[PDB]
Amino acid sequence: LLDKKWLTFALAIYTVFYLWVRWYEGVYGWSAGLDSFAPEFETYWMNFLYTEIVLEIVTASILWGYLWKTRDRNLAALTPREELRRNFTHLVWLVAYAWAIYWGASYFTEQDGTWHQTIVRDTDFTPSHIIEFYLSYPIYIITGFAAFIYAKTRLPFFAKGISLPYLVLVVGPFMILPNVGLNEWGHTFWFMEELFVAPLHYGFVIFGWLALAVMGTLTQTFYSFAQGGLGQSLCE
Amino acid sequence: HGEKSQAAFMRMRTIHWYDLSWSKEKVKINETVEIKGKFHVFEGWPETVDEPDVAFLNVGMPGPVFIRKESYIGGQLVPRSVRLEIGKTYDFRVVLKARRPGDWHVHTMMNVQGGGPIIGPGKWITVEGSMSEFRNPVTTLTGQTVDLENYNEGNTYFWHAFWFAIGVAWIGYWSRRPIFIPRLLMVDAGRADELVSATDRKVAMGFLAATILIVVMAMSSANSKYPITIPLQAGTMRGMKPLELPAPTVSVKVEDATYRVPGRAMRMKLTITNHGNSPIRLGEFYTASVRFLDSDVYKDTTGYPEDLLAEDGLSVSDNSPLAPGETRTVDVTASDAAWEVYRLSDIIYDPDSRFAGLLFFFDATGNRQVVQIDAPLIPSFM
Amino acid sequence: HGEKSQAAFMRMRTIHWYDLSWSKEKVKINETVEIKGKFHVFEGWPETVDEPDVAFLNVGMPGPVFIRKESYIGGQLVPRSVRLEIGKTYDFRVVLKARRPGDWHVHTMMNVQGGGPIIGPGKWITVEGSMSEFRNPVTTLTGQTVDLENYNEGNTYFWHAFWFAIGVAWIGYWSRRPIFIPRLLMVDAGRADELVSATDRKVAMGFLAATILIVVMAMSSANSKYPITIPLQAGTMRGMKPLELPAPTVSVKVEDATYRVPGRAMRMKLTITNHGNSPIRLGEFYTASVRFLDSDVYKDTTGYPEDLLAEDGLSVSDNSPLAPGETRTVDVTASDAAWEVYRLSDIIYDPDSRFAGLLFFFDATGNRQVVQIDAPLIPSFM
Ligand SMILES: CCCCCCCCCCCC(=O)OC[C@H](COP(=O)(O)OCC[N+](C)(C)C)OC(=O)CCCCCCCCCCC
Ligand SMILES: CCCCCCCCCCCC(=O)OC[C@H](COP(=O)(O)OCC[N+](C)(C)C)OC(=O)CCCCCCCCCCC
Ligand SMILES: CCCCCCCCCCCC(=O)OC[C@H](COP(=O)(O)OCC[N+](C)(C)C)OC(=O)CCCCCCCCCCC
Ligand SMILES: CCCCCCCCCC(=O)OC[C@H](COP(=O)(O)OCC[N+](C)(C)C)OC(=O)CCCCCCCCC
Ligand SMILES: CCCCCCCCCC(=O)OC[C@H](COP(=O)(O)OCC[N+](C)(C)C)OC(=O)CCCCCCCCC
Ligand SMILES: CCCCCC(=O)OC[C@H](COP(=O)(O)OCC[N+](C)(C)C)OC(=O)CCCCC
Ligand SMILES: CCCCCC(=O)OC[C@H](COP(=O)(O)OCC[N+](C)(C)C)OC(=O)CCCCC
Ligand SMILES: CCCCCCCCCC
Ligand SMILES: CCCCCCCCCC
Ligand SMILES: CCCCCCCCCC
Ligand SMILES: [Cu+2]
Ligand SMILES: [Cu+2]
Ligand SMILES: [Cu+2]
Ligand SMILES: [Cu+2]
Ligand SMILES: [Cu+2]
Repeated sequence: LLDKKWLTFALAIYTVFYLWVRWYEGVYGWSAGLDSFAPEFETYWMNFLYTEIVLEIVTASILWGYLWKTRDRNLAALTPREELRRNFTHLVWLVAYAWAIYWGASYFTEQDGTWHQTIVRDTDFTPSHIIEFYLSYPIYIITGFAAFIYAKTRLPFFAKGISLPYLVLVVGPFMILPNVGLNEWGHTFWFMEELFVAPLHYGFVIFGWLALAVMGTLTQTFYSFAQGGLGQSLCE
Repeated sequence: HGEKSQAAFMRMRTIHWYDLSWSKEKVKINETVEIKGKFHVFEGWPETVDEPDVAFLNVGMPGPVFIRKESYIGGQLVPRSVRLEIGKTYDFRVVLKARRPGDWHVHTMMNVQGGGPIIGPGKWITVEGSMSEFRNPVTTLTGQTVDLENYNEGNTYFWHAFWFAIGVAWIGYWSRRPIFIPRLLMVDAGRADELVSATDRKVAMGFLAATILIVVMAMSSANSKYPITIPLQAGTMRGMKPLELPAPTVSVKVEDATYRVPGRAMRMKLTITNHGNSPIRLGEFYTASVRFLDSDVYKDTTGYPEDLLAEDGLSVSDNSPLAPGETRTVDVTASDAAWEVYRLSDIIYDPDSRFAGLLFFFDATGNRQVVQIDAPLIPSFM
Repeated sequence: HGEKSQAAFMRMRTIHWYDLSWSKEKVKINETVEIKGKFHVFEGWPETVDEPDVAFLNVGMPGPVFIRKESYIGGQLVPRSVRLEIGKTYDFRVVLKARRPGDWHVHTMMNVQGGGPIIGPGKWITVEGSMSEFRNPVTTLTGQTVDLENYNEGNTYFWHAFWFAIGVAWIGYWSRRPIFIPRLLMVDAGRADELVSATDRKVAMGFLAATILIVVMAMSSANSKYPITIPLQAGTMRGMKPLELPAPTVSVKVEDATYRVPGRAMRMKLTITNHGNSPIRLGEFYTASVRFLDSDVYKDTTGYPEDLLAEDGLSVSDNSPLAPGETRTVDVTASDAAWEVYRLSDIIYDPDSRFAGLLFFFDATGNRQVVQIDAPLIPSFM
């Protein structure tokens, strides 16, 4: 069996959900979403923010708790074939993390630039912001934490210790979410011009750099793949 | 749509827009709508806002639903940032061409280099038609007419696709062979020196030479075509001509100003001294995009936005005609739902509880006088 | 010699020099030459140049071939930086004393704190004699006359040579023994503790004590001699007195201005309104150190530099006398080889294609009027 169709679902769920989110923000961007003090803004974007925050907290708790509770206690008695299957599942988790990272840190971040570059921002919770920081970021944080936990709890290579590159790849992009405080503080106070290259934005950049730890993470996963079932063929 | 969130005192004391007019309220695609009016730069410019040494006359709108055909300060076109003087009154004119159908809230705004957006009154303008009918023709000094909607789009797409294809070809050339794990094992276990061998080096040399040669040839071709080019035209424009307004014949001294918390009314006591030779009457109080009118004295006919217009929102304790030379003190109340809708009541949250505004005084013959008032605004709770 | 490289529009709209005069064209060593004139700070000061809050009246020259004896703005000496006001006209006077023989291109220039050099017209001045004959005497408040060419030179040489000799003595004392490789081997192989032993420590203590004592004694001696000293005198000088020019009786409105690319001519259409009570005629157009003259109206007699002077470079379509109260529109062409020699045609490369200049209008009796014009400058290619 080895690599199964969980990868198709991993791609499709993010693609479909974010396409629907884009449709929603295209429909309610203007017209209930321009005026932050209008009653329709509360029903179409503040309610969205509340619901998405509650659902993200619940989903993160449930997913992480399930992954930690179903952790493999007897990692020693794991056959190489099962280890290969678990390595493929972890690679599917990493693919989902990469897809979510794309959707969060490229699509909704830059689309955000457009939003701000076109309208006068009315609040810290613009309909679009709600989408980026309160969805395009918690979703990829949840996916990254889940992938890290799966590696630690199913892969003997990633067990017996916390991998530094994986921890950086998982936590650095997470630090972008608390960095939103610097974004707000340095939008309203510091810097009144809508410039995407203003220093109030270097907190997003610095912690975006930590995603480069995916390189060490991926060579670690390559070594984990090539533990018992490394071949032969490769180097033979 | 971006105001009602800015600080009430900052909206009150930055820039006062008046004599605003709109040529049309409903337009077709490609039809032009003109916005005219005057703005006065308040003398008590807040220290937190940089002085309007570098300011841009902008339009508040949800993206290019209109295109700014022209914009004027004084009588001269202002496509760049301009320098404004504190205390001066300028007249402006913005010409917009409809591009996208719908109902749009169009604001005239002034962006200041170190203070952010100063949004004036916004008016709903209806656009009907189809976006596909929109044209933005322009004639260059080289004698060709192009449509700015799609000019150079094909060339941009072609060049970007070409370079993306070159990069993808490089990556795929290296990706035909196995990529990650066997190459990693070969590099780790002993010297590799086997995964990069001729003609890989020849292919890379070809890629490098072709890239440099194609860049040079494309630049030369883009220089032979379009032989006449100019850099981007930028730079703040000085010498904006302000309006030479006559000195007002009305002097007003604000003796305290209060507003109820909570409430929708603002109360102030004014000592009005009438100079000149005509009986005056208080007709309007404009504070921040909100016009409180005394309907018995003046009526608005310029189609001011209804949510910003208080037809009878200005009540004067004694608004009888003020004979020349006579001085009297009256209690003026400006009350309207706009005071709470546009969050002018939220000056209680502000770190500077001072207001500014314009009082419009009208005589019998109809000629009007504009006087500016500013004073601390004291909340009242009991 | 540093202009013709600066941006054409920046040379056009910073500072306009006019009424320039030179006392002499050829001088001897120690002889004085005086440069006089007026400069007007343009109202449309470019935003890329900091406002002339801190400005210095300098001389453009290849090193001290002259010494600046005196310099005045208004009527007062300006050895320090000064504050200038935008839109004001100031008169200046620089006194130069010849120091080095040769043919020198002397410019009057204004350095602005945050904008760099603004170079005015330059004139060739011949210096004859020998540099050895140059003297720069000055009398101090302590009652001694010194020559600034060689004053303190001996003392400076002596002290520098003394301290250099002390350092060389230290180095040579340590360099008598073998230096690099045996000492390195001794330090590496085992503890060294043998290459620095008494009386080396005694010699170092002597060097340190002698250095401190000599510094203290020299400072005390240099305080007993020259007991009266003052710090360097610095600081921007405010309150420069501008010229109180009468309000011009001529108003000019520029209706478009064009220049051919390539070409040596600039064309503009002006609407001239003559107020006052005398028939006026356009005699000069000054744009950037270049004077385009209508020879039928005015002739230059102040010895203006020939390469900057267009004697008949100004052609007016109808330069008949303009009766008072009369308004007419004429086509004015300023054409000369200077327009290309001084790269005023390179405004096509500039990111701000706007020009500024001065128009000089002369009546029958000879009294002149100065009016300032500024407008966009549109290139024409076909
Ligand atoms: C990592 C964990 C992430 C957790 C957060 C998830 C956020 C989900 C959206 C919040 C909506 C909100 O809050 O708003 C509630 C909205 C407000 O729209 P309405 O006014 O009712 O109009 C009618 C509804 N339309 C405008 C959508 C037609 O209505 C709803 O009930 C519909 C929400 C549907 C969400 C599920 C579909 C997603 C695409 C399919 C692939 C997954
Ligand atoms: C241990 C080390 C930690 C130190 C960090 C503490 C935060 C500093 C707070 C500054 C307050 C101050 O000092 O003054 C506040 C000054 C006062 O200026 P103003 O006159 O109001 O200007 C008016 C201009 N407005 C209207 C736009 C404000 O506003 C500033 O210029 C803010 C400068 C930015 C400093 C924050 C940079 C954070 C770096 C983030 C990159 C990851
Ligand atoms: C070894 C490398 C050294 C780095 C050099 C840093 C000094 C540059 C700052 C100059 C300030 C300035 O002048 O600002 C320039 C304009 C501000 O425009 P304005 O508002 O018109 O400024 C008017 C008032 N000024 C000009 C006096 C300030 O944009 C900026 O804010 C600077 C953007 C910097 C982008 C480049 C940094 C890339 C980030 C990489 C790390 C994540
Ligand atoms: C609406 C939310 C639905 C999330 C569904 C989560 C599925 C449960 C997670 C999980 O444990 O594994 C699911 C799959 C297949 O891996 P499994 O083998 O089921 O995982 C345990 C491994 N073990 C069987 C050897 C013990 O592993 C995967 O690759 C699933 C990837 C799912 C993409 C991540 C979605 C997260 C959105 C916030
Ligand atoms: C918010 C920012 C995160 C800060 C980063 C700190 C975490 C980084 C290191 C890390 O993840 O290790 C914690 C464990 C991995 O196992 P260990 O750290 O070895 O310890 C396991 C026992 N423990 C679950 C109680 C911790 O991983 C887990 O066990 C997590 C799953 C259990 C938590 C589920 C409950 C959370 C619901 C919200
Ligand atoms: C790899 C990222 C793909 C992002 C594509 C996207 O944002 O799609 C939205 C956009 C919306 O434009 P349109 O297709 O005209 O449909 C408009 C519907 N709304 C306004 C809700 C977006 O176009 C599509 O939906 C095309 C489907 C692409 C599938 C990968
Ligand atoms: C890594 C490079 C960081 C350079 C910082 C920078 O460009 O700051 C520009 C800003 C100059 O402000 P300015 O660009 O004039 O802002 C104009 C808009 N307002 C006045 C509203 C802020 O300077 C500061 O306020 C100090 C920045 C500290 C960085 C750790
Ligand atoms: C207004 C001048 C701002 C200068 C900022 C310097 C940033 C340097 C970062 C090391
Ligand atoms: C090393 C490659 C240098 C290429 C220079 C090309 C110059 C062409 C002038 C138009
Ligand atoms: C440790 C050496 C300190 C020297 C001080 C000398 C003071 C002299 C006063 C004129
Ligand atoms: Cu931001
Ligand atoms: Cu609006
Ligand atoms: Cu005002
Ligand atoms: Cu020279
Ligand atoms: Cu001038």
